[PDB]
Amino acid sequence: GSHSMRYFYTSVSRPGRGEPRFISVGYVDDTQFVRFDSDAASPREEPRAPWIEQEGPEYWDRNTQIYKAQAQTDRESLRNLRGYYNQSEAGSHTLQSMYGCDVGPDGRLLRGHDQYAYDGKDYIALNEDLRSWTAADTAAQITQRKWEAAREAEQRRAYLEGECVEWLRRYLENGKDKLERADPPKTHVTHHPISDHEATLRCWALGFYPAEITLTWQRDGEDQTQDTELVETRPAGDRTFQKWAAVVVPSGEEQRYTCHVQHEGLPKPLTLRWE
Amino acid sequence: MIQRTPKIQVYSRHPAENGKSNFLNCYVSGFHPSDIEVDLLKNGERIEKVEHSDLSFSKDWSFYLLYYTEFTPTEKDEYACRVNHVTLSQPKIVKWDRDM
Amino acid sequence: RPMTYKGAL
Repeated sequence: GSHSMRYFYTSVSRPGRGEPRFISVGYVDDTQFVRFDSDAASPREEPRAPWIEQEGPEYWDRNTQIYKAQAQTDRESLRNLRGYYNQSEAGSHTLQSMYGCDVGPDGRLLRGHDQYAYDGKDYIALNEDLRSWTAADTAAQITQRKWEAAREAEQRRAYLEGECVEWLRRYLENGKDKLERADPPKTHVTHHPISDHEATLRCWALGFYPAEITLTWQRDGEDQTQDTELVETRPAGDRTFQKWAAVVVPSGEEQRYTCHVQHEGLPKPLTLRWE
Repeated sequence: MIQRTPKIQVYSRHPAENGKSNFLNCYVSGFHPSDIEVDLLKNGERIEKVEHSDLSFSKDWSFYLLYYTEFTPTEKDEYACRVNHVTLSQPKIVKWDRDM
Repeated sequence: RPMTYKGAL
């Protein structure tokens, strides 16, 4: 029922190899729908989802200029950040940015986001009130002071509470056949002996959307969290996702183990056993 | 400067069936910085014209990429993924297992 | 659509 829109900015400096590269990707939930790359032959916002292609040329032209302007701003930020941390001009650095809004089933704003990271570490983030900032270090305190003086947060809030939610609701409507459809996981359990006294039970979950899912193994009704090998949820390449959990069991005790699957597409949690 | 080594998974889009067309995937994630090189291997040799997703990242700011190509799995043909990163002194090779 | 006029850090 809940939905989200996210934009992910990535700027990477490359001393001796040109000016910093700027790339942006836009997501509705777990579905990417737009992209932009400053290293492309002709930098422009490009559609990555069928339901966004219906937007006119004025849509793509306007956003392209926004990305180009943001790219230039990021380069200014990167230069400032080096000075904040007393870094030389020889090292490469990364500025990441992610912002967006979360809405409920009625389309009302639940939560807004606007945060930054420098070289993989959190730098500054707009608080949940969308009025104040949280700085990670004394360098980010400089940014905080500058943005507090310019009342930067007010502009962020106006977008997150207005433009962000309104366009998200529009996107959800235009692609409701996909964005508002939850695909349940296709599940099965495999069995492979590693010896004559032990065997591996692997519980599979395939072809599900969205990516959010819970896979657990239980022995005699007790969670086997520590003894469960759980791989990261992975994309299949067809919008859907994959995941599995495995447990090493003594030979002959396979029926004492049960796999539990929870997903939005499932009305009730599933319980699986081997064969 | 703190760096994060990439997590590597090699797998197929659909359950592997010998003789049937499929997609070979190599999903790299949890790495930082974003500079990374990924090869898809068929019997030790690199597969040409492999496509990849647009660079994005998770909530923990760690990047992730999906490399993919069309392939028809057989009994003898071996497939693998070769990944190089600044955190890796040597290229890491992960072999494709049908049940992983 | 993305937000514009975002200030530099």
